[PDB]
Amino acid sequence: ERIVLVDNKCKCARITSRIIRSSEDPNEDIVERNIRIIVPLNNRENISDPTSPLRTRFVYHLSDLCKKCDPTEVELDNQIVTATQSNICDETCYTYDRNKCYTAVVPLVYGGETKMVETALTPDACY
Amino acid sequence: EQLNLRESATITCLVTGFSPADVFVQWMQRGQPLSPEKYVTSAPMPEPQAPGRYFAHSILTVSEEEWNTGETYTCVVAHEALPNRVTERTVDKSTGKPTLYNVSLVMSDTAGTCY
Amino acid sequence: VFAIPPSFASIFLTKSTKLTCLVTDLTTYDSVTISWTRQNGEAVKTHTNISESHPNATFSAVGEASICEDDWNSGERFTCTVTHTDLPSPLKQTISRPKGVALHRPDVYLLPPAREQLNLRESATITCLVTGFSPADVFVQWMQRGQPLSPEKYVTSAPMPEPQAPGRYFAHSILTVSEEEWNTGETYTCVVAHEALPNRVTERTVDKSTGKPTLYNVSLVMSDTAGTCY
Ligand SMILES: *[C@@H]1O[C@H](CO)[C@@H](O[C@@H]2O[C@H](CO)[C@@H](O)[C@H](O)[C@H]2NC(C)=O)[C@H](O)[C@H]1NC(C)=O
Ligand SMILES: *[C@@H]1O[C@H](CO)[C@@H](O)[C@H](O)[C@H]1NC(C)=O
Ligand SMILES: *[C@@H]1O[C@H](CO)[C@@H](O)[C@H](O)[C@H]1NC(C)=O
Ligand SMILES: [Ca+2]
Repeated sequence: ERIVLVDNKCKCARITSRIIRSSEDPNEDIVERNIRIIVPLNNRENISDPTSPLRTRFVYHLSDLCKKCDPTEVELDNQIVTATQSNICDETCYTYDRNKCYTAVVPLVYGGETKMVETALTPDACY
Repeated sequence: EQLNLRESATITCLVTGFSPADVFVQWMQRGQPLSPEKYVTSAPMPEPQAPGRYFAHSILTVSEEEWNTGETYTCVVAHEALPNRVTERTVDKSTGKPTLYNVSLVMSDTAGTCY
Repeated sequence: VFAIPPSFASIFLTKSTKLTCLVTDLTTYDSVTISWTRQNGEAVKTHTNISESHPNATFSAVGEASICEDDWNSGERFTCTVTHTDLPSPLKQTISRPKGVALHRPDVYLLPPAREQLNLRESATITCLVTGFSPADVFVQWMQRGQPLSPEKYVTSAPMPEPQAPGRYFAHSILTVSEEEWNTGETYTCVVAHEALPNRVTERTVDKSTGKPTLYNVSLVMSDTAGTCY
């Protein structure tokens, strides 16, 4: 019954909310907020630049995680219109994302060719 | 204070800050338009501190057993100055204001990619 | 004549396969002629580059054969037919791509220098540990802060067989840097070039703060958790 409130896979924060059916009276059922945050100890400040310095300060604006800036459809009586779900928006990416593969380009020299070949910063992501 | 009476729950849609006077507010539950006898929306009156911006209410009177089971009541509000012309705020008990945050900042060395 | 096959570094970075047959310890002999051949009667392209005479009473020569890539992975027994009258043997040395090796990707781990070396304050040593590649041809290249390093500041070892997996070979690339260079950040990146790799290139980095650090300066800021979340 852990409804998935956000499943942000770029800052690794997962927020899930549930109503714990704790007592018989329907009021003191605690609204429980499960923030699960994975802090990458060795990821750099810019994940796509592997030569970037080590990320030490990990700031997580939880309102920025919980924004829903995908417009949804609503069904009126005569119309279907796209509906904004938030007033917040109008990305640090502490961690890599599993679905997204990140590539960096390195200068590779053999005889001064400097053939700039892209690496795979996350292997087993686009293989 | 209202849910302790266990009789009715009044959800308030606070549409405020709109300077054109006319506004349309409709409530939906689970994507179906709620009946207009369920909710009552006020006439727009000017916001006090703002010069000409208006505010409006919409009070949806639902029974307490609906709100305590965690039913999403969505406030669909239509205005000219909105970019997509309609904003949908949804509220329910599970989002709400929490009464027990349990956080787990798992500081793992080998995180790398999220899983 | 030494039998040197062009590795994958040539066919990837140079985009050309130069089949070299370099003569070694050749006492000086006038009119050195080098040609290039296949196992069969077809002849691949002869040499075009010649070298000057070595000052130590010796002669230097390098053959070449600008063959295509797809017939370099053909696997036929290509022989460098050196035309010599001083030695009646043609010295037809055989170099080809072996088809029998089954590909395995090399994984690079970047071991930071030990504290027993950094306390000595002479010079740090980062080693790139390339383990488990079967084609035995890795080109480990070294950079610094995104800028490539000189080829003489690092020595890549010859590939040796792995202890456990017999069909996989491993290499050790070692870079020696000054001690104050390591303590001032300056992230060293080890890049490899190999056949079984997906994009043919894998990069790993270390610095003072990444490789086996003595401090974790993590400053979490969970701002605005009591504020708005749907
Ligand atoms: C994070 O790193 C990436 C890769 O180095 C940066 O992307 C490059 O940025 C430079 C300069 O802005 C551009 O010239 C390149 O075209 C970019 N390449 C790619 C593939 O995007 C990126 O700018 C860095 N971001 C931050 C915030 O430092
Ligand atoms: C919050 O508490 C529940 C127990 O109800 C537990 O299962 C869950 O793991 C906790 N959340 C986190 C992020 O650890
Ligand atoms: C640790 O992080 C804080 C964050 O602002 C920074 O000010 C400080 O210099 C850092 N210290 C070290 C030793 O990295
Ligand atoms: Ca994807």
